[PDB]
Amino acid sequence: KNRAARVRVSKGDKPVTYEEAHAPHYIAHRKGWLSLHTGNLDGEDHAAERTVEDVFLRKFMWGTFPGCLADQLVLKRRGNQLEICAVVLRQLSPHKYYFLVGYSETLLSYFYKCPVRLHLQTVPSKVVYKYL
Amino acid sequence: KNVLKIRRRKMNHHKYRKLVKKT
Amino acid sequence: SRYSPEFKDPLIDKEYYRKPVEELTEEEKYVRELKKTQLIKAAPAGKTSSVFEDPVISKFTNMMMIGGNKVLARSLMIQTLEAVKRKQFEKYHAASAEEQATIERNPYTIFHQALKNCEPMIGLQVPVPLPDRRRRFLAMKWMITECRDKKHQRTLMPEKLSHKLLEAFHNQGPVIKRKHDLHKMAEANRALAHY
Amino acid sequence: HARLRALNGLLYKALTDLLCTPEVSQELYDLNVELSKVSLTACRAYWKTTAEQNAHMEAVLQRSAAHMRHLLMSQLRNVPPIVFVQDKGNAALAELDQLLAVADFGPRLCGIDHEALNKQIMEYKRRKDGRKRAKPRLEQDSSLKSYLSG
Amino acid sequence: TEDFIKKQIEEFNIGKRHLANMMGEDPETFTQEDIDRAIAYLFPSGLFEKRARPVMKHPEQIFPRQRAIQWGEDGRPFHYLFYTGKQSYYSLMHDVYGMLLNLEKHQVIGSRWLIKEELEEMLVEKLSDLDYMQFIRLLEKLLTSQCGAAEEEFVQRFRRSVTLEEPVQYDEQGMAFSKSEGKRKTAKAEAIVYKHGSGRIKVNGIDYQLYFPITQDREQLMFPFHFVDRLGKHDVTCTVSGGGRSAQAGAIRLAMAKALCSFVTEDEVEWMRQAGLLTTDPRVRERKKPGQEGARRKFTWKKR
Amino acid sequence: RQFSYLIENMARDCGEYAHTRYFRGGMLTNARLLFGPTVRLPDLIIFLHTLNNIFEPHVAVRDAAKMNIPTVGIVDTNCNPCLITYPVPGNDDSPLAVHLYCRLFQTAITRAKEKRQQVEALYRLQGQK
RNA sequence: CCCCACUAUGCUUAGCCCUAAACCUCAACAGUUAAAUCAACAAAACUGCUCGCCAGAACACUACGAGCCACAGCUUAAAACUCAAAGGACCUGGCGGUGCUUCAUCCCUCUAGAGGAGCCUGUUCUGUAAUCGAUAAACCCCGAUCAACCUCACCACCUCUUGCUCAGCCUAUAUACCGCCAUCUUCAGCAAACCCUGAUGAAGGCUACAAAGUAAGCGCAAGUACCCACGUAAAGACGUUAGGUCAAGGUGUAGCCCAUGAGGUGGCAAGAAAUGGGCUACAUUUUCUACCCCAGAAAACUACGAUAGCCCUUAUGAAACUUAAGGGUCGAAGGUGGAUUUAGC
Ligand SMILES: [Mg+2]
Ligand SMILES: [Mg+2]
Ligand SMILES: [Mg+2]
Ligand SMILES: [Mg+2]
Repeated sequence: KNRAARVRVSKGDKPVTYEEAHAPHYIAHRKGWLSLHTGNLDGEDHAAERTVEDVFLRKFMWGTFPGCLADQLVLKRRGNQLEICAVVLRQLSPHKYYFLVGYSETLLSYFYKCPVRLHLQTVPSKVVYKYL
Repeated sequence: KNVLKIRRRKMNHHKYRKLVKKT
Repeated sequence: SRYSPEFKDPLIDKEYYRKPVEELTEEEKYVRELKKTQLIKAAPAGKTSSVFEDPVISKFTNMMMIGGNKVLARSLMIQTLEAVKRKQFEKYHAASAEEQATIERNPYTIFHQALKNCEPMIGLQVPVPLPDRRRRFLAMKWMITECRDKKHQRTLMPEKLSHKLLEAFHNQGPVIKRKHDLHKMAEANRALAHY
Repeated sequence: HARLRALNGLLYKALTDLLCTPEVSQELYDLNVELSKVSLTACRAYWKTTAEQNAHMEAVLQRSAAHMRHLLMSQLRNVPPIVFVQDKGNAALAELDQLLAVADFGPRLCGIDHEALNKQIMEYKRRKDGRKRAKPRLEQDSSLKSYLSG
Repeated sequence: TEDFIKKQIEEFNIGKRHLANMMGEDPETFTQEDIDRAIAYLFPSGLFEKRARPVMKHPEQIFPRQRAIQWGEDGRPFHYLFYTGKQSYYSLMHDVYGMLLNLEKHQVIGSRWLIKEELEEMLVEKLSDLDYMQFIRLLEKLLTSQCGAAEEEFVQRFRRSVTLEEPVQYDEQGMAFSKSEGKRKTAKAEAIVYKHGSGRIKVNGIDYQLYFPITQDREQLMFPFHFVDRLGKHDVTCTVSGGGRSAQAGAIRLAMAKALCSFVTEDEVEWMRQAGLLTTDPRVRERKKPGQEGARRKFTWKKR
Repeated sequence: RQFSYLIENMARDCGEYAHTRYFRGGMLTNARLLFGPTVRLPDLIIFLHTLNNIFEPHVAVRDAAKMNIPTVGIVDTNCNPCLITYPVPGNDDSPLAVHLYCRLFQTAITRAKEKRQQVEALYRLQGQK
């Protein structure tokens, strides 16, 4: 039985977002990629470096906003820009959110030598696409 | 129904007749 | 199959389409009207409308084909037909006037008659009747297998096949012997037909 | 199933009655055909076979099948078409004998694999050279203890 | 709920006005097609599932037509067959039966019956296979009966069009000809057949007998003209590319047949179609699957 | 099935509801699941035929007794009137009798609705003055 | 058990014996069909009255006593020791050398193979100082989309001890797991939430001219990818085999810490074999050359047939008899291969 990235139904009560609900064979069919960069195109280069950067960015953002993230990040790259679009729960006071945004933007910009922007969209609670 | 009681009676009677024949 | 079940097999026969409307029955008229609305498969690369096309010979060539080498199988078949025709012409010219009437020079008629002679009416174990398609397939396969036998050394396939076809056309040869052996075995096992 | 069995029996009886009476057909009455079996799915009829007379009987039955179905519709009115099957014992034998007459013949131990075991023994020579089961109904359950605890 | 649908309709109207503003078009004449084009441009999505792409349709279409509760504030259901649980299906059956009764009182080619999913979408009600079969039987009994215009319209609501499937040009010298294209496996051919000719075929600028040494390919070329008895009466210039000898022969055969259809009679065209000379052959090479020797051959199951 | 069309048409004309098709299991005992908890069960069920097609009592009679819905019913000599709240002994197979029952029930329901409208209008008019 | 012959015996007469699944397994008589009809099954449920009988199983159609025309007999009929059950009816499952019906690639039919030969590779065994894992289908060109050193986890020898790491371990446990999958699956069902039936017992819930099942969820389906609507992919739930992986990585538990950690040099890797898969063949539908299908030669001891061996170059590399390519040399086994077996629409 295939097990990759699938959320197996247990009782009909566990909530899953849109991305968690869909299985890998639905990528590019019912769900887009969580990272968009020209690395994997024909003839382009530095795919490995972009992949490592994306993995580190996801880990760093997950560990920097503990429990704040309501979904996976979206890492867009335009030129040397780097936009991290995130969906965050409305738990913390906005002061902490702004502090973390400034911190993460400056630290990532100095760590990857590229202008990193962080766009946060807040939701009252984790969006439930269905229950499993 | 089963014949377990009948079978036990039959075995008892067979053993008794065998004992009578022996002695 | 890439063809949906709605698709129907094509009918390549010019006489069928040039037939006058008056001769058509009401049932045939309905068949034509139905075919006017049915999706038809593409004509296979094998069969055409050529007056020289022979489905028996085409099937024999396909059976002779090894590894999709249709060109070589067709070459062998046409060489066999040419060899049969040349041998029959030699016999015709070497024969007297009376015998020339009996000698047959049509390679296609000779081939069909030889295959018809090689067809076994009975088959097997319990002897059983054989349908027409099985009979034709058995005849063709027996002919091809006998011609492919190692008993003939350094003789090319056209010569061997022509020799066997001429033997069969005279109700002789190892293929007719094999048919007779099958008939005799079926006769012997007739006692088991109750199974 | 049993209803279909009774229907088959009724069809057999009706066909036998039609065969026996002379009113259905003088030909059929003179034939005196007897049925071995009748089975409904269409209806298959199997009659005992006596060659020339057998062929005549089959031909007359095939000719009169439509009239027999029409007469059966008078009774069980919704009667499926009746198929008569000639029972030449094993019909394969009869057809085979017919073809064989037609056809042309032309001119006239220990129960073991001792070898495998011997090979294995030679290979070996060369290489050299209960408990208690608790009852299901007696198994303890601590759910009530947990519920009473809190 | 119904109030929710009203709010969604108002939101959709406001959004339609805003989108018309964004695209710089008249809000009063911004059709649904313009909305779809604008959404596709502003929110591009390469997802293959069209239902997964962004959509800003009317709430009547986005929301399921099952509607809110089928009863008012008093709780009385609107439809008199509500308690059947299938009020749409049984209302439709009742109307069809009334039509049949009225027909009793008074007294195939380009369409098929909609599938059960289509009927379910029509009535926004779940239906069983036997229910669909019963409805189809009733509809077909209606059709077989002497149905009038109203009954024909009623049936056409369930009729679905069946998917059943030539120019003549003049060159610079006034030679009337027809041009067509054909494909077979990977070979692609373009053929030009002139109205008047003396049976000369030039393939890639080369005569066919010198371009197709195999007799089978020449027989394939002969097949279309021989079927219509027009051998030696037409001149053909055709160019083929790709594939092998037989694929090229088949592609040229299809292209020639399609082009020649412009000259023969309509009955001859139908005969050619029935002979299979016009159907593009979908038999193409099947991909090899992983873990298998070929397209269908599995690896040799290891001896046990 | 003989009177299904007539009964449905009469129910639609009188403003009430009809169920002449295969009575699915739990259309009354499980109505909350099959329609949503806000559904309103019928306040009166009228059986023009209390037997199903296998001559057993209609399951709707037992279900309505379970849900405490009164049942008016036309009981024939072979029917079982035990659980029917208001049995009406009479022929249920003759088309004339079924037509008479349908006419009587339609007329009673229509008269009741018209009288309700008239009384409501009169009360509202008098209360204002 | 079958066949044949034949006796007691079945028959008659007169006595005796007094048994049975002697069973409608329903005591006789009278009454009732109203309540609750009623544990279940059998055979609708009871009431009045009387006689007979029973009081856990087994010991026990027994022992003893008594009676009898009975003498290996029948009737009546215990107790001791022992057990925590014995038993009646039914339900579900398993099973039936179980009935019937209908199926599939189960068999035959078709094509090409394997099973015979050489070689490649994998496994197993032996050997060695010298990995591990997979290992019936579902291991066996498997982890590897790849080992001369490295890789490497193996071995021998040598060296280091806060070490690349706020250490480390490819040390034990896949029978603690995550992660990723195999298998049925070339499936269509599964699990919740209700509803109903059986007197509210275990359990059961289907009829389409429908008779208690069902609104949702998962899967099939649908949709999508490829060239269509077909096909192939993909998908394929729950569950089965404590299936595979602690050696992808992570991790529970347990263990090692001057060593089960870390580093360096050097090394295996052979065949007496068995077996799995593959390649090349045994040729004439072939071989060589031209050509890419209208040719010429070859065609059995100078044929077909090695991607093998031997030798010499070359490519890569620091390192090549190791690997690969090429040339030379050799022209071997083999002559279409048994049961059996693989694959295909
Ligand atoms: Mg005993
Ligand atoms: Mg009645
Ligand atoms: Mg008796
Ligand atoms: Mg008594």
